[PDB]
Amino acid sequence: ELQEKLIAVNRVSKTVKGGRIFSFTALTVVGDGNGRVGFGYGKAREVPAAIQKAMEKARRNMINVALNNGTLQHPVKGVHTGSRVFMQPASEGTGIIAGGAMRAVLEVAGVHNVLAKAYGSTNPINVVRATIDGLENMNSPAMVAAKRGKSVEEIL
RNA sequence: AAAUUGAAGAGUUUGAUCAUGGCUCAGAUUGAACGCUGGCGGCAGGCCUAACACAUGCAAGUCGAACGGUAACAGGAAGCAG
Ligand SMILES: [Mg+2]
Repeated sequence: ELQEKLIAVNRVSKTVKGGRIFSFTALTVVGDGNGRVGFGYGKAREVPAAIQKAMEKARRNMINVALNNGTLQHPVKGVHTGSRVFMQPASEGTGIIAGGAMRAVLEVAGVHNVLAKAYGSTNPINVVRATIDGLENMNSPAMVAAKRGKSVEEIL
């Protein structure tokens, strides 16, 4: 029912004639726990405002994910520029074995049993982007059946 | 019947950013040592260095059913003296 959680809040600076201008960026992630997950990156002069902006962004532009019984559909890799991510379905009771950002994104998405690792850069925004991309691309057996022109029973 | 149920990151370069890239940390372990402290038990372990030098005691004897035998001991026998 739209569970949301803020991964990282980071202070960034701009320089002007006067001096430095600080502002805050908030990376949040929302999801319905049934497949839908979406991340948002808001910027404002103060943290709460930034978070609100991020939340609105995340709530819009969500994406559907094919989940098989609260777990992944197959082992999937994902990249986004520096962040290359691996995530593998695991037996019921394994829990989310996943990094920071990754854990958040998976949890809001609704995966209950995963084995993840973040290779490459572990920059939260890029890592979240990578995970969402991987989750999105991951197809289900009904999808493969549709593509190949067979029944799901012939493929298994 | 069961005996692979298995994979987490963080700090640190920049006014800020992403990347590269090192350093550091979170875990487990030990024939450990040192500091402070210290009640009991169970089960293990205990010269990693000088294969350096070694006082002293012990760590390989046994068989008389292989053999001459009796140093003893322990006993009887024969000779005896009270
Ligand atoms: Mg030695």
